[PDB]
Amino acid sequence: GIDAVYPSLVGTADSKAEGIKNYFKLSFTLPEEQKSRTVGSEAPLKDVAQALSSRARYELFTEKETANPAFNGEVIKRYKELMEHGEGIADILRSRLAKFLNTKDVGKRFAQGTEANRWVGGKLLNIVEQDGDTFKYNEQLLQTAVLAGLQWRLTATSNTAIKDAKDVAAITGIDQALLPEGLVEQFDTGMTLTEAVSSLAQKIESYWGLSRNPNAPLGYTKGIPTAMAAEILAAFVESTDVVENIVDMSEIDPDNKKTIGLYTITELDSFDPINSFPTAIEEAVLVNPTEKMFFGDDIPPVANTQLRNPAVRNTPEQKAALKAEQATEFYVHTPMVQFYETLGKDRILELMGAGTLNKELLNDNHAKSLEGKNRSVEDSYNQLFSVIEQVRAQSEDISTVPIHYAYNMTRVGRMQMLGKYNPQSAKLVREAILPTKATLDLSNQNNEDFSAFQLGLAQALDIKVHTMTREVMSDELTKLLEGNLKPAIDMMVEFNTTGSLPENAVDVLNTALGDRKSFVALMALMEYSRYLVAEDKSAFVTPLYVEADGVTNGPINAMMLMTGGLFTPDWIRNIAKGGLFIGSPNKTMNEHRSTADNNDLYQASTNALMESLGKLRSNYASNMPIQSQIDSLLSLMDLFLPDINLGENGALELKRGIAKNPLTITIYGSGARGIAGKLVSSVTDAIYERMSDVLKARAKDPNISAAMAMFGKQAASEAHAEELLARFLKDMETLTSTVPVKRKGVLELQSTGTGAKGKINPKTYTIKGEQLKALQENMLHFFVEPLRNGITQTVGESLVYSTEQLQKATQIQSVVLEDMFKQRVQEKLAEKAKDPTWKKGDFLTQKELNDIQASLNNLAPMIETGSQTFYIAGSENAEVANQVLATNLDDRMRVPMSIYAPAQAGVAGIPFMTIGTGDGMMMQTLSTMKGAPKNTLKIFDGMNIGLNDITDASRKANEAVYTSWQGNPIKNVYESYAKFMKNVDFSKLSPEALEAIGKSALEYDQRENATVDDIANAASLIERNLRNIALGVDIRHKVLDKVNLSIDQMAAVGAPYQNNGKIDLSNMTPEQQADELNKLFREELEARKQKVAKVGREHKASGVRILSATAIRNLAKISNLPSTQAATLAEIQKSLAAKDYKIIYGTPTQVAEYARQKNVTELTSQEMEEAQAGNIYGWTNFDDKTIYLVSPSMETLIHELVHASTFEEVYSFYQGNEVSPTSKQAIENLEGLMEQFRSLDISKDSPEMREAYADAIATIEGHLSNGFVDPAISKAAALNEFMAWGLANRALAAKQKRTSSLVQMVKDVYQAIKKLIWGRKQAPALGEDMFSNLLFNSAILMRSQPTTQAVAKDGTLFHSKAYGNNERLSQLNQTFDKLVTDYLRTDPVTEVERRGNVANALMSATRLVRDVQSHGFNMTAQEQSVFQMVTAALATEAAIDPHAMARAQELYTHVMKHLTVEHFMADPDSTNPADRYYAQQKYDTISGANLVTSLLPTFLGLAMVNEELRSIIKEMPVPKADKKLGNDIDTLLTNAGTQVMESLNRRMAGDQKATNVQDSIDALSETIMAAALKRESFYDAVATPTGNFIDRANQYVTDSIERLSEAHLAKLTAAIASEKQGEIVAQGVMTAMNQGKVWQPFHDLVNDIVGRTKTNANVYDLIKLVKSQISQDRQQFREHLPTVIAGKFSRKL
Repeated sequence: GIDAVYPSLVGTADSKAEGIKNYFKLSFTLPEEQKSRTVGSEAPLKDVAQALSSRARYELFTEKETANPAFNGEVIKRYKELMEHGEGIADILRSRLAKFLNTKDVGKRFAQGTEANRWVGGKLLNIVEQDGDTFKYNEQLLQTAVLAGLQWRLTATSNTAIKDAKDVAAITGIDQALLPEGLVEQFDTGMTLTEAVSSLAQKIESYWGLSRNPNAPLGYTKGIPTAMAAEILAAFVESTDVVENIVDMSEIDPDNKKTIGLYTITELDSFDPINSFPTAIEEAVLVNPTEKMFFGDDIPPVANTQLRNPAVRNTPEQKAALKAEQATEFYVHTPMVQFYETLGKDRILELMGAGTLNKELLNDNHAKSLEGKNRSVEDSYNQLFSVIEQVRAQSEDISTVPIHYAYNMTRVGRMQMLGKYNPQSAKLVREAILPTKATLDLSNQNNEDFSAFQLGLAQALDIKVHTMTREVMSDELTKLLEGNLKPAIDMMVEFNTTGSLPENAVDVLNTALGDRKSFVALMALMEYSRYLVAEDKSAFVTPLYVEADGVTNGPINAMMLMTGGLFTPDWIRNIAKGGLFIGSPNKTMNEHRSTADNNDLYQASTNALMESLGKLRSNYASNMPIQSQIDSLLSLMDLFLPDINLGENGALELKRGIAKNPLTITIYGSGARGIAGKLVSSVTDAIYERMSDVLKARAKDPNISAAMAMFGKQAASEAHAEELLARFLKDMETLTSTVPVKRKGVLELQSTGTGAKGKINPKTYTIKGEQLKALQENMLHFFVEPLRNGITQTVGESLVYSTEQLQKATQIQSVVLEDMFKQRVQEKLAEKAKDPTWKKGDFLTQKELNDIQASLNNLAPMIETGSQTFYIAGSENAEVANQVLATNLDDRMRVPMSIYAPAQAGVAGIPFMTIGTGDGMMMQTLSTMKGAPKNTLKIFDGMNIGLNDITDASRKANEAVYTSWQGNPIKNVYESYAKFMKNVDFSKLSPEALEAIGKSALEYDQRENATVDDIANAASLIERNLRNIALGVDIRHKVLDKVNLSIDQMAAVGAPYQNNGKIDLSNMTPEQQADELNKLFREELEARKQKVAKVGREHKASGVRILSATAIRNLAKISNLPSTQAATLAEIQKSLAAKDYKIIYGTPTQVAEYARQKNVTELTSQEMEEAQAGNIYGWTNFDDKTIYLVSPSMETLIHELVHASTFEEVYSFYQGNEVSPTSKQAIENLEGLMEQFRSLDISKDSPEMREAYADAIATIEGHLSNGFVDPAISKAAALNEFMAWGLANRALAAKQKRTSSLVQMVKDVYQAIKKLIWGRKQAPALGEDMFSNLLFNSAILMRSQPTTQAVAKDGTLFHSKAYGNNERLSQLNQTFDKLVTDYLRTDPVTEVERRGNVANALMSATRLVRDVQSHGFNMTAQEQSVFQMVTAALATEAAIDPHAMARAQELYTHVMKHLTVEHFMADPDSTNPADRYYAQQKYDTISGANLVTSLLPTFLGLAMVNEELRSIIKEMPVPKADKKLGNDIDTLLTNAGTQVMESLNRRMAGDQKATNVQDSIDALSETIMAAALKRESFYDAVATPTGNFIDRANQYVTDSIERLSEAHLAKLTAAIASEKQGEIVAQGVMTAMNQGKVWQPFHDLVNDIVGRTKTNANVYDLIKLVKSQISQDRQQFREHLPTVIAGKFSRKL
């Protein structure tokens, strides 16, 4: 033991004594085995100096036969100098020891007997050796530590993996996803004080080779090395090896003030020989090294615990996936590493970054953000070539050395490589080290291997492969290769045969690639250039890959795991965007995006945002200053942030899987204030970047203006840029000098100082302080709140409910666990305080902490799912200890005490379950499934696949998605919450803890004066809610497994997976599929419930009975109601019988079956919670005047007659009709009460009354804040819901209640309805029963016309080969919507004659659009719609402002001087007279001869859409007057077009009613409506893969025949169309069919049709057979035959 080894330690070694004590030999034991080779060496420094003398000596020390060949002669010399450097710092520590022995007579006091070794900063004196008068370190304990410090210096940051997200939020107070760019990347440079010394203290303990004492105070087993590690950290920062930095984000944050210090270690020279082998000392002193690179057969072990979660043990299923990943082998790519080193590190930075950087040509705020951008690349560049240098030393061929990596399980159940820079995280290393390989036959360009080769190249160059067919993708790829990228490819071809690059290589690549610049784009060019120069193209070996990426993986996974209740048609359509197709076998994502829908979930959320903003803006028609504030915010965003779809799509940033999109951030529970800060930070970054362009433009020409140097590329003239500058300055001052505030449901503007003034000064421009705060306040109220409503509309309101309950349960559980852990360490400190041995400054033992942690097991802290384990509250906090661990000898650096204890989870509950169970289980299954794909790199939600296994590995990836979607996150969380309620005691919590749980369990009004019994009642109510959500999810997954599905979530190739369901759901509309799925949902509910327990005509096909008008007249007597109100029904009966009201009633099954047969949408109200109660309600169809009842009684039938009649008066009043004067006052009186209804205080009411009020408000406000529904319909619905609430709560409020404000409201509304029902005649006295407890329970159905913005925005992103797939037109159509379509009035359009002035311009412009296409300019359906819409926008503006087309006249006249007929002829010297005729036809239209005034707007519109005309125009010379701008004629024409529309945008955004332009806009909206519906008809008419009119028609008829009806010869015809002989196809097709015998199967079918041969088949069976043969011949002869002919050429013609 330690008594035997170095027994010359100072002090007494006894456990207890009265004299001085040495606690080192007590807190540390002696392991029996060997861990450090210097345990028995007095002088370890000379033990390694002799070890590193030569290769022969190095072999014997480590006890192995062979060493790493990289230990060559050069690195021996470099280690000798570094070893001497460690000796230089060894003597430095001696000097500080001598100073301590005499300064402040500490040694003299130590000589007296004072226990200074037990102090905060004296723990280092437990090891100091005795020399009598003087004292000194034990030499062995000192030398072994320096080697730990030296090895730490080289690999301090290399081994530091990616920091966890939870830790970053803890040290900042803001979620890492909402942090601005640059600061997040700054973590690689700086590490906090605790992190710097804890890492160094880990090495020191390991190098000593000792064992901790489990029964010793934590202030000695952990504080002794930490105190000495800080000493070694000193004299290292003294040599400037580490720098000191202070954070600024929290410093500049208007609210946060938590300053954080950072520590960054300086790098080393990239050419250092020591960089070729930096792990010589580590692998010599140690026995089993942990810092290693695995070559050949070296396989890493499997970790037994999670990452930074020692309490969680890896499950046996998890350990199988970790083993599989580390078995994959990697090889370097030789061509890339040779290309990288020729460019150099500096040229790489210029290409990838923003060019060369200098303080003169950069904004102050913009320049500092590039430091973190450039820091990552240089570190990654150095790391890659350090690894390669080690590989090259082991073999002559560097491309044949296998390399293995390490993996571990993170806190959310993902797999992450160990190391900061690796192929998983860094993208520079990704293209040099790959595990994929393939062999292809490229001798023919029509092969199938060439098609897969093209897919890899197209995806690398930023082409959306997962949205187009494989034929369309090849068309666009070839254009780039022979077009813009041609100069770059030619340069690359020269490099492959010369090894040299042009001087201006960086400039060439920037012009070629453009905005597609990425490290994978250079890979595509290298492989293509290698292909051209190869001679034998039949055995090409390439590492090119294609990644299978998920389509909105985040939101889609959450939508399938935390959704309950019945199915809805909205859910079916929205889930299709993720790749879940119902009733469509063998369907792929490419087919869906080409014929069904091209809008993803990210775009759908944005569309709903603009509808909510329009509704909010419309409510302030009487408050002009508020409206102008909204327009300023929108105008500023368009100038700098065209699209808000943020993400991890950068170029020089590491990949961590963090979600930074506004849609995903909101769902994960981020705060509203936090979101607004992130959006503001993006806008200001774009402003700062523009300030770095004016500085550069000034250098080239110091005479230009500020407007020219900023908005030059977007200006059509000199004066246009002046308008843009003035608009930008006006908007900026308004936002930063005014703030919106909320005053009882309305917004009021207030002044808070002054904003930015008139001075740019691009070098020193900054927005900060009070101006920054006013920016975020404007965005929070005007942008974030409308954004939340739009998200709830897409993902559904059922998922939002489940997220709130999950967050509340996880927050409450973590707060309790945090309080009891702190309450039990305070007891042990008090118990140990009386112990004489214990002394303040120590802490608990390791065993005591273990028992306290094990004492909370009855509260169920961990969640188990059967394959994964989660510990949300786990963290390495420091607030629990609230002490000081140790400090430096100069009392400068103080290290606090950190323990592994539970911590508050905040709002981390939601992202934990979505990622761990949705994506983690998906990607863990893929590794361990039967037949898993091999040789793939998987990052977090993608998987790189070699080109030889794409079609099969992409199908097993989709299969793993299906298995992942069978989990239940809510059920697993509930199982732990139920046990937590079983062993908790709320009366033993701290006063602050009870306050924290109150904020989650209770509302605002009931928060103050909260009783403990009130906290427990609400806390136990959440447990009931989770039980109902879990039950609903379980039934949903069981039902979905019984139908046929096709899953294409993770795919970019077109290989889906089938679930082999047996119930057919095809040939149905989305509303029909919901009815079928809801039937099975209720069937499963009935079976479980029974398990525990063990007058009118009738329809023929169902038990439903029908009651018509004039059939319930006698029912007045049957009810035997009082005679005073009996006469009322006699009047109600007459009214409803006048408009043909019929009543349908039956059992729930009978009434549901009737709807399916008659195609009726039902609105029955019942839930699983209501199923236990057992009450069903019907619905009313106001469109056709039909009432549907479920199991009616005498009371309910009477209640509905007086309810339907009442709603008719409400509908008529709000439709602009006239009503009785008595009814008009009653509705008006009710309307006024509703205004005060939503402003009451319910804090003094009964708990059961609060729930009723809460439900009413949520549904009422939804109708009022709805923008896509007709306001007349929405207004009536809101009032109808108000009456139902009052009648429902009359009984329970009239008794056992006080006279509260809400109670009086119930009594008033009841009387208000009484006057409305009875009219002007006398009503029954107050307090009398209405109709034996009258109630309103049936729902209403209402429909109306959709708005213009609804249909125009639907077809914006349509694209297809038969429809048109021009990308430039879609982007042009997007900017049109922002300027024109968004500002149209929300009311639905009408049809009036509209005689006026602008209406003449639109009629004239419509005729010219058609006339242009009939006189030489053919257009597709996509080009036609954009041509019509844009021209009508310029036509109405020119009819209001006569000088709008002044600039376009100058450009039109200049073009006419350099135009000739020969410009329109492909062959200038053709002989066919028809070729010249068509060219002359196009010339006349441009000259205006054919068109024969609104002629100018048509030309301006045509010059933007047509692609053939723009090619001719761009080659014309530029006038000398416009040479200053520096733009071609085509861009000058497109910039003039937006100027006209921008002027019109201001016209519609002002006071339309007073300007007398309201009628003119109503004419423009009609034209947009007409053109939107026309492109909705051409689309869906080509909705087939072939895009043919006939093919689509045949498919519709076939599916309509299978609905009513409720093989061999197909192979022979395939052989006829696949003949490759040449001598056989020359004999005709009659001979082949006669020789092919195919005439016999045809005879059998026709013989049945004619009747010669008898058969038992019906008509529908034979019709399905004849129509199946026709489609077979069309498929083979029109599609497959042309491919055979084209396959005989070795080229693409």
